[PDB]
Amino acid sequence: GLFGAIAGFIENGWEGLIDGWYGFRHQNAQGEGTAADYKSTQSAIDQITGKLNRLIEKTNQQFELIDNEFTEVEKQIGNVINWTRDSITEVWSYNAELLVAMENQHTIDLADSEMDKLYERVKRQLRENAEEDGTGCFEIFHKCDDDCMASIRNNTYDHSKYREEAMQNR
Amino acid sequence: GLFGAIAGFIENGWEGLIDGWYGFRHQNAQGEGTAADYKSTQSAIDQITGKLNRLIEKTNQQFELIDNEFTEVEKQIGNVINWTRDSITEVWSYNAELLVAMENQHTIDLADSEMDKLYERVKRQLRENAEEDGTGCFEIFHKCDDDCMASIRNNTYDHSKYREEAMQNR
Amino acid sequence: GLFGAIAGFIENGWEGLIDGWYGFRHQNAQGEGTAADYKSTQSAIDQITGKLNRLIEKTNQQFELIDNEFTEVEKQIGNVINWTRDSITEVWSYNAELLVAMENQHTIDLADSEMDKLYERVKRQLRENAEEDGTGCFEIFHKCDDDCMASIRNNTYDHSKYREEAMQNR
Amino acid sequence: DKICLGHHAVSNGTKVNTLTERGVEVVNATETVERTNIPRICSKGKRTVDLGQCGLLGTITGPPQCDQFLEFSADLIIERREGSDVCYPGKFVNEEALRQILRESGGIDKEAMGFTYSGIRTNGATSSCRRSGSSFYAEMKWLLSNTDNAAFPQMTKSYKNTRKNPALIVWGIHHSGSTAEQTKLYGSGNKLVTVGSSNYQQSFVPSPGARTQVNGQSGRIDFHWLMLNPNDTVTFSFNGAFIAPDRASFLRGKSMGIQSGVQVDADCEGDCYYSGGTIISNLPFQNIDSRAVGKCPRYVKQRSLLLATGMKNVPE
Amino acid sequence: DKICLGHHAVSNGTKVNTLTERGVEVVNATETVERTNIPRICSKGKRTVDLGQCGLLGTITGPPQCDQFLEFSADLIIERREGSDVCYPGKFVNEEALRQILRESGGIDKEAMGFTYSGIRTNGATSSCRRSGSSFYAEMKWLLSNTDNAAFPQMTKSYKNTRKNPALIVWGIHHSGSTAEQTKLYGSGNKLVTVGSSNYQQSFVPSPGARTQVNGQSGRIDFHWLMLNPNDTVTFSFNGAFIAPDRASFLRGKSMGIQSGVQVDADCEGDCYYSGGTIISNLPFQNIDSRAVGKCPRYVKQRSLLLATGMKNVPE
Amino acid sequence: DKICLGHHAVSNGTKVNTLTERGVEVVNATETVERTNIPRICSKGKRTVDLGQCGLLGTITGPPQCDQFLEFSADLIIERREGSDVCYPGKFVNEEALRQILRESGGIDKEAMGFTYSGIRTNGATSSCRRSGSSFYAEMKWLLSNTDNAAFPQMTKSYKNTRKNPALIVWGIHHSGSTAEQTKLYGSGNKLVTVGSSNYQQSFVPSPGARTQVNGQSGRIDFHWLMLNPNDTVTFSFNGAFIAPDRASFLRGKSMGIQSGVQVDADCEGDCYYSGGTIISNLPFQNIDSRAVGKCPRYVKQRSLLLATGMKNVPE
Ligand SMILES: CC(=O)N[C@@H]1[C@@H](O)[C@H](O[C@@H]2O[C@H](CO)[C@H](O)[C@H](O[C@]3(C(=O)O)C[C@H](O)[C@@H](NC(C)=O)[C@H]([C@H](O)[C@H](O)CO)O3)[C@H]2O)[C@@H](CO)O[C@H]1O
Ligand SMILES: CC(=O)N[C@@H]1[C@@H](O)[C@H](O[C@@H]2O[C@H](CO)[C@H](O)[C@H](O[C@]3(C(=O)O)C[C@H](O)[C@@H](NC(C)=O)[C@H]([C@H](O)[C@H](O)CO)O3)[C@H]2O)[C@@H](CO)O[C@H]1O
Ligand SMILES: CC(=O)N[C@@H]1[C@@H](O)[C@H](O[C@@H]2O[C@H](CO)[C@H](O)[C@H](O[C@]3(C(=O)O)C[C@H](O)[C@@H](NC(C)=O)[C@H]([C@H](O)[C@H](O)CO)O3)[C@H]2O)[C@@H](CO)O[C@H]1O
Ligand SMILES: *[C@@H]1O[C@H](CO)[C@@H](O)[C@H](O)[C@H]1NC(C)=O
Ligand SMILES: *[C@@H]1O[C@H](CO)[C@@H](O)[C@H](O)[C@H]1NC(C)=O
Ligand SMILES: *[C@@H]1O[C@H](CO)[C@@H](O)[C@H](O)[C@H]1NC(C)=O
Repeated sequence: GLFGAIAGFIENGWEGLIDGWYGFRHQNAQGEGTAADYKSTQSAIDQITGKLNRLIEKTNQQFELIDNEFTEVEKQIGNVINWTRDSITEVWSYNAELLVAMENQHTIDLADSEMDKLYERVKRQLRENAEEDGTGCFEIFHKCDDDCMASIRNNTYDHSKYREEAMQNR
Repeated sequence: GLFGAIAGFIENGWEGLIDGWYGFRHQNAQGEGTAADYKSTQSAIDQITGKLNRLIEKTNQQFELIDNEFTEVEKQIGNVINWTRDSITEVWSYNAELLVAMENQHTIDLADSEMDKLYERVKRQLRENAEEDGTGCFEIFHKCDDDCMASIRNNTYDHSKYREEAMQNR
Repeated sequence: GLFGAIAGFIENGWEGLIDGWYGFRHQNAQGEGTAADYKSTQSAIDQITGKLNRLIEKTNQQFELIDNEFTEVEKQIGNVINWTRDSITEVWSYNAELLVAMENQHTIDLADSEMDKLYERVKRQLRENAEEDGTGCFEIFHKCDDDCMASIRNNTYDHSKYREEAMQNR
Repeated sequence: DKICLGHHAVSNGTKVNTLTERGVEVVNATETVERTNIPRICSKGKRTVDLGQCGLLGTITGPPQCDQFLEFSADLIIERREGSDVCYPGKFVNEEALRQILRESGGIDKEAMGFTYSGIRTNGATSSCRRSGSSFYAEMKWLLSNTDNAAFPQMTKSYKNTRKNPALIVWGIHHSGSTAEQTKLYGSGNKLVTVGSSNYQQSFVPSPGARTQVNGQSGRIDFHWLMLNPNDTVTFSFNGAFIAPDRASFLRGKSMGIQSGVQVDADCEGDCYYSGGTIISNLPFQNIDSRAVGKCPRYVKQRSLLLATGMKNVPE
Repeated sequence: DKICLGHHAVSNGTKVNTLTERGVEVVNATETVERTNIPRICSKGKRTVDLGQCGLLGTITGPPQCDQFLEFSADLIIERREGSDVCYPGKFVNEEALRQILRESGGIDKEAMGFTYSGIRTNGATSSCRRSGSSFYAEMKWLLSNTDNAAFPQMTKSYKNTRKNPALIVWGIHHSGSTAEQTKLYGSGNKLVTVGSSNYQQSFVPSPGARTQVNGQSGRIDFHWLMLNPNDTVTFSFNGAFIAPDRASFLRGKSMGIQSGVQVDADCEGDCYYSGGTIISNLPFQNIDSRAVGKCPRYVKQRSLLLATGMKNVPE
Repeated sequence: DKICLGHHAVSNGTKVNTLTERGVEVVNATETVERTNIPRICSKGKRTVDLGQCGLLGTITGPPQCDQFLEFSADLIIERREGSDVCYPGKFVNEEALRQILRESGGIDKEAMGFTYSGIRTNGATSSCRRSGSSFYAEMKWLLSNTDNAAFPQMTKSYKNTRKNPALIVWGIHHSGSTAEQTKLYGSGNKLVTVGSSNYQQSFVPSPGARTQVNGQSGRIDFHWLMLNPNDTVTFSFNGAFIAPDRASFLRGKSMGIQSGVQVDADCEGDCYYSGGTIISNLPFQNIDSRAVGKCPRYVKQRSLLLATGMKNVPE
């Protein structure tokens, strides 16, 4: 992917994350937990579905027979027909090959960026209270109980409350 | 968009920004101002125009009549012609549909990244003197008069001048 | 490019970097050096080659003659054949034009992001010991001999060793 | 003390392709190219006619195989391999063109042209067209000299289409197996069958001569056709070897013809057809039959093309 | 105390489509599919010929409708619906092929073949071709027996093209409405019109017989053509029912033919034409007429496809 | 004190195009559209037949030019401009269709039809077909009346294909330069050549008349063909003007025909051919010849399209 998240700093993925696509994993006094982020999971899912709806396409264009399977048409007109169809099959075979490879490239990069976005968002919340471990985690320089972790996960964490203390642990 | 700027941290856009595409909005002692950044505005515009010039394309390929509207051609050759044209109309209808959806996807993501770039650039200027509010703004930990704001906007802001003071307001 | 690296903060490229695609340039007590990063260079090369292998494509589709160069076919069937071929030449001329412009756009953006990734990675290593110069360099607030530089380049640099000292040079 | 950001992963991801890489593993992917058949003609919602033994062009001339369908009405016309447009050996001139018209005709409504023949035999028949012994095409009249070798009185017939849609006229030229039987049926001397109208303009001469024994006969019947415009008037000038028509055909509405070798099914709904059944899919592409008809997915060479619906998979 | 980074937005953005989403609102978008007509033929810069009453194939044989254009010169040839290639009823064999050649011919320059006829009538005419009463095609000669029923002396004619471009030769076969008038015009006995050269190789026999009364006549004229090569030599062997030519046609340069029902306009400049006028657009696609000719935008099914020219719109 | 992150650059980058910009400079780019020729037919690996003087259709009838190839075997068939299907002047009816069949035939294996002719001359010849003076087609028999003007006894011939593949039958109709020599060769009275089988059904009449002097002759020979099915049986009824065949042709396997004006080369390997040689490329597109055959790159209008293989170039 183009955003360095998946197969980047986050050295790998979590097979235990069955709740959703993206999630948090924290380690504190009371232990360790793992919970998924619905908002970002849905964001990625909605965009993949958006690809699906548009690619499950029906043309109202009806094509009928110009060939005959039981009584072969005249050789010259049949060769032109066979040549035309072959040249068009080549076009749609190309289009399909390119379309999928392009969308796949976009899908990977898209989910890659949704993760990075989320990582950037948590980073903006903690502000001065934490620092980057370099593996996709934040080392919190105060004490973070399960309710503290939850406040970070559900976007209600206030950083001023722990600012003085966290900065003190320079 | 893929860069988390538009419809991301910057919770929304500014209907008051008629000067250009991107801009600054500051709040200090003398009050509050809003001025657009020409350089980034032009960058995005130049790339959208670049899409326009290439997509307003003229083919020197001339096609003439193989049909007849007033005296219908022979049924078999007419059905092959009608079948060929229909199969090609399907191709260009697909190409056009894909082309636009692809460029639109790129245009959104492009302008999205030009904003983020600018946000990153201001961040590099202030260095240690400010911190991220999480909504696309920087909280300056010194006093920034209108000439100070201007120095940031026109890329001449020196951070050493306010470094000692700004760091002091830890 | 869409990632602000190439033709962005790094004001330009290094014509002296013949070792690889990306690299480091440091300035310390013992002087100044310049060495390339193999891992990132190979990453970009592997992706460009990946584009090459897929675009150097061979179709097993064989097309034979429906025209005649020495004895012109019947006018009507010849005009349909000429019209069909012309309409398909237009399609592949479009496809080729779009394919290249699209891949080129992707190639630029790709290499642009691989640089940025690397810049972000070094940033995660130094943590609190350095700060952004705004031109793609890190100002190290301790003393970094050639072995110290090497430890950063080969990803073995420990930041705790210099943390106390580097933070002291506030 | 620390909180981490992460994404899900599996042990067994599926390989897909990108612009940059081949076989890169993702979490979940879906098929984009259809290969799933349905070994029947899904005809639910459509009024279907299975011609079987009857050849499509035979519904206009009416050999015994097609007595069933002399005035059929269809939304979906199905041709079978065992179909024959003929009882007494012969072809149709511009056959496939006429076949293509009839496939979308919606069916055929016939109307009498009302010809009256004096001084000649009219009831010609053959062992090839069997109903109760020897007979002939149900829509044609085998005009014959009143007796053996008796001269065929030079005749002229006429018919004006008065309906708002044009009229399909079909006649035939009988080529005898010899000059002996030719005169035996139409008298001696040369024969000519000219046909005139507004649009059309041509003529025909029989060609007596020995041929292979197709269906017991040495002779052949050249079936020709034309489209008669509203207010226009066909004209048949002849003096032998002429297989006159009794009825002109009119196209009912709109239909779609296919060629298949699988049974019908009025229980499943369908839209894309081919020789081996019906293709019912939501996928944009198919790899079943390049000559599929109706509203169909685009035919592509590839057997499979996987569209990723998940992220890049990095196992633990 | 704080400085913010932001982007513009509007209250009323326009909806466009992407790979990922349908109807996502952006700031500004532009149309990519053209629907704007121009109800005239924009002919400025081009030398235009409006055939009107004259049929394109008629410029070679020259019925009264086409006396105007027996030697036209054009960059842009316009056919009209009321055009007729004929005064005395008849078709052209391989008509549309010849029509396609003439559309790009640039015009026609005629040249006399110089035939001389002895012992026969030459000045045949008809009430169908009206100039000052009965007349005939201006480029053809209705060779007639010297009197009623008098035998038509078996003749042979010849003509060698000596120019660097090939020569379009056109002749006709007269089919009479009866055997009575056939002999009345060319004498009794069978008739044959064979035509030879290097490339070409065929023959023709008249077909007397009754037909509909098209333009007062029962008879028809089968117009045939061929392309005579440089240094080559046509040869006409005949003894009746032959509509000899007086002049051979030569193609001037290069043109482009269209079929329209709207007036010309030498004030507007154009390049893409169709039956309803001119398509002057910069947009890559059009949704007006699939059969548009010239240098045109690509025809697509969609009525509109909007290309975003602004960013994603997030209102305040 | 400081460490920097950077990317390489050059003084002379190459310009390419993107979605957003024209002529943006990158480090390294590669060509995607092929223009490189090879002025020979790369035939290595394939069994090639260079017809030269011999016309492809001539391998079936066998004029002196084609004695070389009366039973050729090929993977790659090469036609030349100087090729002629004919010695005595004449065309082939449906020539290009038959040409298209023979190009992929793999070659032709002939087999005698075994006709025996009594009471007539059989050894007709002409100064046009030269071997040791006057001769004729090696596969055909110029059936001639036993002497000058002697009546041609109405004959019938027959031939049943018993092989598993269908049989290409070819006959000819001789059109004389006059009615004088026509009777001189086949006696007076009209002539007819009818041909029958299962599939086929038609007839032929000679057309005596004066023509141009092509190859010393005024007369022509109309070559016709048909495809005879397994177990089927051709039947030739005639009484003059008939150019009977001696041998029927059978298609060997599979080949591919091209038309070129450059020498062969059994040293280079090739797959894409055109008139000017061979296109050996890995690139997806070519700009050499739109009518190239075999397995070829896609033809595009553009002379060059550069795919970037390096990053955006920002000099120092
Ligand atoms: C062995 C051989 O080559 N002999 C053929 C021979 O096949 C053919 O004879 C025909 O034989 C069939 C049955 O096999 C019929 O009996 C044909 O008779 C009929 C017919 O049914 O078609 C009788 C019928 O009464 C006739 N109808 C009319 C209106 O005349 C028809 C009709 O005359 C002819 O079929 C028209 O061509 O014939 C019988 O002819 C003969 C045919 O001449 O040719 C031998 O060479
Ligand atoms: C009612 C009916 O079916 N009767 C037709 C009848 O229409 C047709 O007669 C023709 O009538 C028209 C006018 O309606 C002309 O008077 C035809 O006369 C001419 C002609 O102008 O074409 C006279 C002219 O002098 C002739 N020119 C020459 C060179 O001979 C032509 C010419 O002979 C014929 O047109 C060639 O076919 O005829 C008049 O014929 C007759 C035609 O035979 O047929 C009835 O059945
Ligand atoms: C000047 C002019 O217009 N006169 C033509 C004249 O060209 C042509 O005569 C032919 O001349 C050629 C040589 O130039 C031959 O001598 C033709 O003779 C042969 C032939 O070789 O083709 C002789 C041969 O023995 C004949 N073979 C048989 C089986 O009969 C053939 C054959 O009869 C005819 O070629 C078939 O059409 O002719 C010689 O004919 C004459 C032809 O009649 O026509 C003048 O108008
Ligand atoms: C056209 O292609 C089909 C197979 O796709 C083949 O069966 C048929 O014979 C071909 N027709 C001709 C005239 O080559
Ligand atoms: C071809 O299509 C046009 C409409 O696009 C129609 O009017 C015409 O009749 C068609 N021709 C045939 C032979 O079906
Ligand atoms: C078809 O195109 C070729 C050039 O591509 C030209 O030489 C030929 O004459 C054309 N055929 C017809 C019938 O226009």
